[PDB]
Amino acid sequence: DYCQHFVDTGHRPQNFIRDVLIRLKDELIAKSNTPPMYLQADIEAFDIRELTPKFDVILLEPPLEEYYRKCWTWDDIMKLEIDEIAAPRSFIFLWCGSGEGLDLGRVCLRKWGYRRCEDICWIKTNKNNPTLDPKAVFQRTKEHCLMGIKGTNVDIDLIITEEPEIGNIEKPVEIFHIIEHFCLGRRRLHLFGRDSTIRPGWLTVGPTLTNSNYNAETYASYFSAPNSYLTGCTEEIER
Amino acid sequence: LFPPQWICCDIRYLDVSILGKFAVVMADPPWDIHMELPYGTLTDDEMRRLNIPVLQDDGFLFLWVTGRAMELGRECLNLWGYERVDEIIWVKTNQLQRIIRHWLNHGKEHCLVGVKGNPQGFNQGLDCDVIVAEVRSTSHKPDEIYGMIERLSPGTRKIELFGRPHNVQPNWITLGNQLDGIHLLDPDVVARFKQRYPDGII
Ligand SMILES: CC1(C)CCN(Cc2ccc3nc(Cn4cc(-c5cc(Br)cc6n[nH]cc56)nn4)cn3c2)CC1
Repeated sequence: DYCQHFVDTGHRPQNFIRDVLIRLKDELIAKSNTPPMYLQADIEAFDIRELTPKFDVILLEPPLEEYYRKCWTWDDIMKLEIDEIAAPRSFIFLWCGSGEGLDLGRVCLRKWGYRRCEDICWIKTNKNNPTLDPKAVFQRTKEHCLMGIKGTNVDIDLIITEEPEIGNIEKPVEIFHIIEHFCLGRRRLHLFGRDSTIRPGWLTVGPTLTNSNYNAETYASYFSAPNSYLTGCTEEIER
Repeated sequence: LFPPQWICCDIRYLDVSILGKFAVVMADPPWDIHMELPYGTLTDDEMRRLNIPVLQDDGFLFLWVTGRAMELGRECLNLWGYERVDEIIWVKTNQLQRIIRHWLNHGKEHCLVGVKGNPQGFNQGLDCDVIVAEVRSTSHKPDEIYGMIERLSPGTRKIELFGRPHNVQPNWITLGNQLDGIHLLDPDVVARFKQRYPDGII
C-alpha cells in the first residue's frame, strides 16, 4: 500500500512506478514537419481569426494562477473564439491543471464544439524531494490535459516526470510526442507557447515570445496542393 | 466501530432513508458507457434519479467514472447537491510495478470527489490524489481507497453503493444486487429496516 507508505514517508506512490521500433514513425513525422513558425501576440487583445489556415490540432496552454503556487482565469479562457480557427475535423489538447479546470475545461471543450475523447494525466514524482487550495481533500500531485475532437495507439494516457522546481510552469514535452504520434494533420497551433516550446511542425502563438517569423501567406503555402491532406506521418510528394 | 453490514437490493427501489446519514458515500456504478458489456448497466435517468441526497448532510462522495461517465458522473454529482473538489486516479500496475498497457491505451481509472455542506474534523491532505496498485480482478476498484477514506474520516459511518462482496468493510454498509442477503447490526438501522420492510421484501 503506497498511500499508507506516502502518509509515513512523503514518497508519492508514483515514485515507485518502474520503467516510466516506432522510430520509423518519428522519422516520417520529422520529414513531414513544416519549419517552426511563431508569433508574439497578446491573445486577450488580438483577433485570433488572423490565424490562418484552420488548424488540425490546437494545444492550448493558458497560464492559470494555480501554476504560480498576466494569469488567465477560466472566465478569460472560456471567451476565446477557438471554434473560429479549428478545422471542421480537428483536435484540441487543453491543459486544465488540477482544480476547477477539470470542470471548466470540459465546459470550454463543449462551448467550442468538441467532445472529450481522452483525459491525459501528468503525474508528478517527488523522488528528489520527499501546498493546498482550501477546497482540496487530498494533496494534488498531477495535472490533466483534455483531448477534444470535432467531426468524425502506441501511447498511454499517462505522462510521468519529476515535479519541476517551484514557479517553473513548463508542461512535459512528452505531450508533443503523444500529439504527433496521432498523425492528425500538419496544421498544429500552440496557444500560450513560449520561446522554449517552439518546435518544428508547430505554429506557436503567445504573449512572451521575443521574436516572430509568422506570415499567413507563407504558412498557408506549406499546406497548399499537393500537400493539403497529409497526415504528418507520410513522406512529402516529389517535385 | 461496527463490523461489515450489507443489503442485497435493487438500489433504484430501496427506501435509503432507513439507513441514516453518512460522513462518506462511495459509489462505483455500472454506467451505461454506450459499449456492449458483460454486465447490466443503469440508464442515465436511473443514475440521475438515485436518492443520494438523503444519505448525507455534510461530507464527501467518491464517484468512480469511466468513458462518457466522466461527464455524466459530474452531472449526477451536481444534480445530487455536491461540488467536485478532487479527482483521484488509480494507476493500474502488474506485480513488477509496471503500468498495464480509444486514441490511447488507458493506464488509469478516475474517482471524482464531491463535497456537500460543511464537513468538519476530516483530515484533508494526508493522502495524495494518486493510487498505484495491482489490478487483482476485472471490474474491482483497489482496496487502498478504503484506507485513504479511513484516514480522511476515522471511525465515521460510510455507505458504498454497487459494492460487491469483497468490498464489505468495518464502519461500512454495502448495497448492491450481488451481495448475499441482508446482514445488519446497527440497531437504529435494524429498527428502521423492520418497520419499513416488515416482511423483509425489498
Ligand atoms: C474501478 C472500476 C474500473 C471498477 C468497475 N467500474 C464499473 C463497474 C462495472 C461492473 C460493476 N458491477 C458492480 C456491482 N453491482 C452492480 C449492481 C447493480 C446493477 C444493476 Br443493472 C442494477 C442494480 N440495482 N442495484 C444494484 C444494481 N450492484 N452492484 C459495480 N460495478 C461497476 C468502473 C471503475
